[PDB]
Amino acid sequence: QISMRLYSNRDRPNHLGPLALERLARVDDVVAQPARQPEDGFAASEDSLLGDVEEYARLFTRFLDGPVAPLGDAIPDDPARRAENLKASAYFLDASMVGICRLDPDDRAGDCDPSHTHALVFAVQFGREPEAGEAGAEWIRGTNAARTDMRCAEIAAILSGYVRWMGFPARGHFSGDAQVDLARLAVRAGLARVVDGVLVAPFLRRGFRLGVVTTGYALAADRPLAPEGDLGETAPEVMLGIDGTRPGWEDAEEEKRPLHMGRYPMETIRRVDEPTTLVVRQEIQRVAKRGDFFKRAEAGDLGEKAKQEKKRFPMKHPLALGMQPLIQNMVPLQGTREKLAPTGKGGDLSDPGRNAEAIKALGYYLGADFVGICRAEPWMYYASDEVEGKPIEAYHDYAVVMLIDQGYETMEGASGDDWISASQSMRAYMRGAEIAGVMAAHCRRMGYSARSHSNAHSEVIHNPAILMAGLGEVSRIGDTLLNPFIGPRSKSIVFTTDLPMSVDRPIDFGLQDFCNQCRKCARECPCNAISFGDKVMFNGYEIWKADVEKCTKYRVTQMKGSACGRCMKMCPWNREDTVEGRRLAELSIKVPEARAAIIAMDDALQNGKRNLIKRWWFDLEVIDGVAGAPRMGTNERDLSPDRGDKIGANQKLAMYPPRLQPPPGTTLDAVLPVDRSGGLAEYAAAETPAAARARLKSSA
Ligand code: B12
Ligand SMILES: O=C(O)c1ccc(O)c(Br)c1
Ligand code: SF4
Ligand code: SF4
Ligand code: NA
Repeated sequence: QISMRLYSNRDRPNHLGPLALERLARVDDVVAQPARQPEDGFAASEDSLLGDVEEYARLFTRFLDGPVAPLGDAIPDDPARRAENLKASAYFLDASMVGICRLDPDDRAGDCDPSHTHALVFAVQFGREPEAGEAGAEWIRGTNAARTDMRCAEIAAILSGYVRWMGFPARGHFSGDAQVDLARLAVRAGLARVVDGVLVAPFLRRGFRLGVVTTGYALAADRPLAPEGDLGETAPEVMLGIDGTRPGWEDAEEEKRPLHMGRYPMETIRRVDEPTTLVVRQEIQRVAKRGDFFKRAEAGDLGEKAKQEKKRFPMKHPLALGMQPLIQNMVPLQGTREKLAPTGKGGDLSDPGRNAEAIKALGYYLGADFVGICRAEPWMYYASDEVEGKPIEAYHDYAVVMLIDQGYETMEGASGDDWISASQSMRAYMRGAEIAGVMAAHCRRMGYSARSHSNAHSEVIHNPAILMAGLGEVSRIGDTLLNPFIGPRSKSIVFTTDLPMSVDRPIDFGLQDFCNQCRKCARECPCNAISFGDKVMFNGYEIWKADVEKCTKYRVTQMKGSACGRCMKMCPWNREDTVEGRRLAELSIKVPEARAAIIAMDDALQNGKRNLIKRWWFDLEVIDGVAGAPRMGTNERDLSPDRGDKIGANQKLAMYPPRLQPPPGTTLDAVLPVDRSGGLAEYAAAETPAAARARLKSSA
């Protein structure tokens, strides 16, 4: 695979994006002319996704405008900084291309707010579609504009809400609900030119759709593209992406892989029938959802401060607040548990192997980074819900598991526990829930029960589904599985369904031996919650059990950031998507003799250091509905020194298997103070995986 960037973007600020837009011919003004956005080249049937992406577009539309917070005294004045931060925000949310332009009278003369002076214009590129005759082509053909419009409305809604929380009135616009001329503003903002009355954007050869945020929050404006002639898209500096931008050949190369195979070469990873760590199904107890340690925090199980902060701790930052409406209001759409009657829509559904390819292709078309399929085994479902305490049924046969990359470049400039951490969680959560909600809907359209499991509402535990779907291995981080290509830098989304699909197999890329020689995540955890010792048996399976009490307490309670994810950032597998980055992963997998060296040089080269160029976000904590400067400061952590050579023997963590959890049926209205002394003793008594294998063998 030769599409990886040759050159690093480590010195490229995020407001510049992944495309070398700063190398295109531009001029101060251009004469406006009629233009429409690109459209599909075919129509969509009743077999098609179309109805579902339109529903979610309509849902996001109700968050294009909303309440405006009081103006604090911490919002930077400089329009240039405002421009970069908002541009970077849009790229964070996966805009393909971003620009800014000034609104003039003719725009404010419509239903648009008359106090609006500037427009943030962004484009999202059409998704890749299955080739004719491929599995799922009928589900997708003709849905690209609506599909891309949904994504635009999403981003517009988040960004508009983001500015509104900084105290500035703002309004999102897209084809489905726009008060301004979208095409006209895209040309003025320098994203596109006009060919035969249709917009044409450089680099976005697949087509695109637009979104816009109009606001009185003043921004530095960009300049339109040179109206005629070659823009320089194929100049040598741009073709090779010398500044760390998308190579000029990557599109043509990527488009040679079948869409259902995803972008990362998972087909090259070794497969095994059973996971690389022991799983003893007959010994795995199901856990009350009330045993979720956030649910425990919420009920008072972890003290009053954890209970107080449980609601706000991930919403301290205005960007995450812009995502909350979408997150919470997608929940009522997650799907059904009852059996459905196959409706005859969706084409030929008799080949489970073709069904899996269509589902994977469908996920990648919608924005997933990884798709895997496994059976939703009953021990993967929670025993009981946390609100009413009623039993949860194992109501679906299959689990579709998708990984959303949390974002390398943002995490590179962060501490892992500063004011953007929860925003990296919530973005991946918001994006996965959207994609999974759309896919479950389509399954239900075809007459196959399906329900998604999101951050706001899940009835399965994602982890074992990530394992069985072959998307990660057990890693030292504990409650996080590690993928060979994006390491631990992910949020998973799962949706269960009865749609017959061929399942994937667990993967084996050598991580057990690698984590056995590595301690970086454990060394860098601010509250020492990650284990330095051997794997233990836990509720019937082998795992590195982190101390989930200490982690929960720190994420909900620490006041120099919003939550934490520092362990993802520090892991050596958290790497840039470069030629040398992939090769370091390749070597880690194929050359065991080189692992110790890679683990050491990761420190010697100061990997994990904060890259100040990538720190694009504002430090804003919302207190009493008003964004202000962080009341207590901001985490700015740097590489830490070794703990003892004896820390694996001395560190003592608490574990909470079902025995030390709220029993099935317990609700949030009961309180069960965390029995830490019992969790410490429990951990000391945990069977070692070696003893479990001996014990199982004696009944084989
Ligand atoms: C609440 C919660 C936490 C809590 C508490 C978890 C807990 N154990 O109580 C803390 C602990 C606060 C937490 C921490 C983080 N977690 Co969290 N956690 C959750 C959440 C929402 C609940 C887990 C749960 O069901 N209850 C707790 C009970 C079931 O815990 P348990 O009995 O000890 O079992 C745990 C593990 O043993 C594992 N597991 C259970 N059965 C089996 C069986 C096998 C064979 C294996 C291998 C594993 C496994 O799953 C449980 C995860 O907590 C899930 C989301 C979800 N719906 O699953 C994620 C989730 C697992 N965590 C996730 C992440 C990303 C994080 C963080 C990195 C935060 C961040 N910035 O992203 C940190 C890392 C923590 C670490 N050191 O590993 C991701 C992991 C994805 C992945 N790639 O593996 C999840 C899946 C959310 C998601 N949608 O992606 N979060
Ligand atoms: O319930 C919450 O507040 C919550 C749930 C999931 C999650 O990843 C985070 Br961060 C917070
Ligand atoms: S284990 Fe928890 S507290 Fe420690 S670095 Fe990871 S997210 Fe932060
Ligand atoms: S930091 Fe090292 S030990 Fe921790 S998960 Fe990553 S590779 Fe494994
Ligand atoms: Na790293």
